[PDB]
Amino acid sequence: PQAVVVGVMAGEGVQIGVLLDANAPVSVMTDPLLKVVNSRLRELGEAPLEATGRGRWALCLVDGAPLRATQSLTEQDVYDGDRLWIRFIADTERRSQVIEHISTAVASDLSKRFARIDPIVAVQVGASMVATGVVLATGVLGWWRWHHNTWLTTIYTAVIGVLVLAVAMLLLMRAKTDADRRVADIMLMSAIMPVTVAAAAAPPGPVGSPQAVLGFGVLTVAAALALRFTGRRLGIYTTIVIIGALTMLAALARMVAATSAVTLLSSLLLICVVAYHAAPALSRRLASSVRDVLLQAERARSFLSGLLTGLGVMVVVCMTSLCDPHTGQRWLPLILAGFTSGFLLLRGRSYVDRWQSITLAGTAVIIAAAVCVRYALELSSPLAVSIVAAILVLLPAAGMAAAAH
Amino acid sequence: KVVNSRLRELGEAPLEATGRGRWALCLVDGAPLRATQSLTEQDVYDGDRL
Amino acid sequence: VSIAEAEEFAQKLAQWRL
Repeated sequence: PQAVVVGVMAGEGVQIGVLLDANAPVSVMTDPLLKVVNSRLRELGEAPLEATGRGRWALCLVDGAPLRATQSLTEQDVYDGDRLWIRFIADTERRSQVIEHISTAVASDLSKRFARIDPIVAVQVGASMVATGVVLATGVLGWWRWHHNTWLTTIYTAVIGVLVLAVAMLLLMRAKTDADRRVADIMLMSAIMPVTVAAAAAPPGPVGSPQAVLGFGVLTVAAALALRFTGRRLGIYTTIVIIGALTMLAALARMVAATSAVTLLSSLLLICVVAYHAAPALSRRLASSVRDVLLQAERARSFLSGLLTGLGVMVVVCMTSLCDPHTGQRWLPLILAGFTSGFLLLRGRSYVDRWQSITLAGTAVIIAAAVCVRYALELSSPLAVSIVAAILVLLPAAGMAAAAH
Repeated sequence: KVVNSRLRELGEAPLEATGRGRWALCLVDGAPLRATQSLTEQDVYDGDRL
Repeated sequence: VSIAEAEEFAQKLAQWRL
């Protein structure tokens, strides 16, 4: 325990293994330590470390934070096998600047800390507004189809779908920089909605199961096609494909023959339960030497995040549709929802990613809250709401308290 | 001997260890100095730390 | 400056001569 071995990082990237005194204060070692790395660099034939103007030599963690000069290496949380970085930090001292006249003073100062609008951002705003505009247009046209079977909805939406996709193609080919790509992607993605309702609205007669088969089908196809030729925005497109696919299976079954919705909902729930365990494998198979490894790593990470999101959306819709405050053993789905939530609530810890872990943890909480709301709207009476309100506030309070306390 | 003698005057315990081995001078990285060569042969000058 | 800082600087300076 009298000494510790650690890796020290030096100029341009050489790592050197050294056995340091575990109890002397850190300020005592930086100078001779610098000599040793320079000696090895000089014998190795590399360029030694050098000072520049005014500054000092400091020893920091790989995060960059310097260690307190007066404390012992054992007094700090540094263990054998860790690594450190030796660095030069320049002097920041300079004269102070004053401006008397408050009008000029406020103008000069305020222009430094905040960013003004520019022509690059101006385009992304317009691009976002056009996307919002068409998703509203499809909404009113779709609402009209719900009361009328005439071709108008498909006729007018079809032309919009063609126009938005046409414009998107030119932007994609003309692109030059990351900013240009962002604008192009936002525009193309906006084409999926008008095209989707354009097909689903074509089959005559009242709306329902028969039209549903077309809608979720063309939707899944378009999302997959965009992902293939674009190869960007992986996570969101992946989510659309999953939710679209599972809905198409349910739509086709209900359209062909189904004894009850409960049967379909129960089937979907079981499919999702097994899908959670397959998700990491699916994500993993879906994916100068350094480029291949990092590309593989980030591509893989993205697919899992999207895959988890798709499953989370389906279970809450299915689960909340299965439970009921009046039908039979009212308590059976309530406790079943609890057991189903427990698995998700506990398993979230197995993944290192922050957003992946948070989405899993969040998926369980929303189901419990949603179930209570359903049981509060229907079977409405002072006892029902009084119980639900107390439950909803105590529920998360206990969860955070158990973790923080 | 003089270091242990001085340590006792400071009230600190003398240098002591157990097991097969030996006592020697080392650099900040733990590398021991050469036992058969002069400090003038090695790169040692006034104010160095060991 | 502290006593430690003074001796640290003094040791660095002690290495050189005309």
